[PDB]
Amino acid sequence: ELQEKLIAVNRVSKTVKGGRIFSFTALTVVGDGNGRVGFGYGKAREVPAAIQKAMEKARRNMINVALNNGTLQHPVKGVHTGSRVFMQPASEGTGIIAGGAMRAVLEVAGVHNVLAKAYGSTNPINVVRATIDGLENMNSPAMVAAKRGKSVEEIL
RNA sequence: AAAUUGAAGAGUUUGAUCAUGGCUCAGAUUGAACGCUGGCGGCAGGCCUAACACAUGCAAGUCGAACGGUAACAGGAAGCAG
Ligand SMILES: [Mg+2]
Repeated sequence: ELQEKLIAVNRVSKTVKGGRIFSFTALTVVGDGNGRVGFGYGKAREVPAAIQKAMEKARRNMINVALNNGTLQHPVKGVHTGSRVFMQPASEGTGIIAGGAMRAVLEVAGVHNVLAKAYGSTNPINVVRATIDGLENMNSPAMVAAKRGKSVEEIL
């Protein structure tokens, strides 16, 4: 029912004639726990405002994910520029074995049993982007059946 | 019947950013040592260095059913003296 959680809040600076201008960026992630997950990156002069902006962004532009019984559909890799991510379905009771950002994104998405690792850069925004991309691309057996022109029973 | 149920990151370069890239940390372990402290038990372990030098005691004897035998001991026998 739209569970949301803020991964990282980071202070960034701009320089002007006067001096430095600080502002805050908030990376949040929302999801319905049934497949839908979406991340948002808001910027404002103060943290709460930034978070609100991020939340609105995340709530819009969500994406559907094919989940098989609260777990992944197959082992999937994902990249986004520096962040290359691996995530593998695991037996019921394994829990989310996943990094920071990754854990958040998976949890809001609704995966209950995963084995993840973040290779490459572990920059939260890029890592979240990578995970969402991987989750999105991951197809289900009904999808493969549709593509190949067979029944799901012939493929298994 | 069961005996692979298995994979987490963080700090640190920049006014800020992403990347590269090192350093550091979170875990487990030990024939450990040192500091402070210290009640009991169970089960293990205990010269990693000088294969350096070694006082002293012990760590390989046994068989008389292989053999001459009796140093003893322990006993009887024969000779005896009270
Ligand atoms: Mg030695």
